[PDB]
Amino acid sequence: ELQEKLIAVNRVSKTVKGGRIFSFTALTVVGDGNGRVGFGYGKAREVPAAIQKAMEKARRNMINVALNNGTLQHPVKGVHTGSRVFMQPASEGTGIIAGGAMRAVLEVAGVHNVLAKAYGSTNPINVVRATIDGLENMNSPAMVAAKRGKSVEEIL
RNA sequence: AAAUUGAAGAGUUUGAUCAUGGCUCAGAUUGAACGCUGGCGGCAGGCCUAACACAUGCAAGUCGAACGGUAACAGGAAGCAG
Ligand SMILES: [Mg+2]
Repeated sequence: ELQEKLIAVNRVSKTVKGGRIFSFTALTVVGDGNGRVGFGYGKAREVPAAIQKAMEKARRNMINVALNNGTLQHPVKGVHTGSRVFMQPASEGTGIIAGGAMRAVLEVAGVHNVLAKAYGSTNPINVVRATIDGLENMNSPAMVAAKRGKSVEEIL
């Protein structure tokens, strides 16, 4: 029912004639726990405002994910520029074995049993982007059946 | 019947950013040592260095059913003296 959680809040600076201008960026992630997950990156002069902006962004532009019984559909890799991510379905009771950002994104998405690792850069925004991309691309057996022109029973 | 149920990151370069890239940390372990402290038990372990030098005691004897035998001991026998 739209569970949301803020991964990282980071202070960034701009320089002007006067001096430095600080502002805050908030990376949040929302999801319905049934497949839908979406991340948002808001910027404002103060943290709460930034978070609100991020939340609105995340709530819009969500994406559907094919989940098989609260777990992944197959082992999937994902990249986004520096962040290359691996995530593998695991037996019921394994829990989310996943990094920071990754854990958040998976949890809001609704995966209950995963084995993840973040290779490459572990920059939260890029890592979240990578995970969402991987989750999105991951197809289900009904999808493969549709593509190949067979029944799901012939493929298994 | 069961005996692979298995994979987490963080700090640190920049006014800020992403990347590269090192350093550091979170875990487990030990024939450990040192500091402070210290009640009991169970089960293990205990010269990693000088294969350096070694006082002293012990760590390989046994068989008389292989053999001459009796140093003893322990006993009887024969000779005896009270
Ligand atoms: Mg030695």
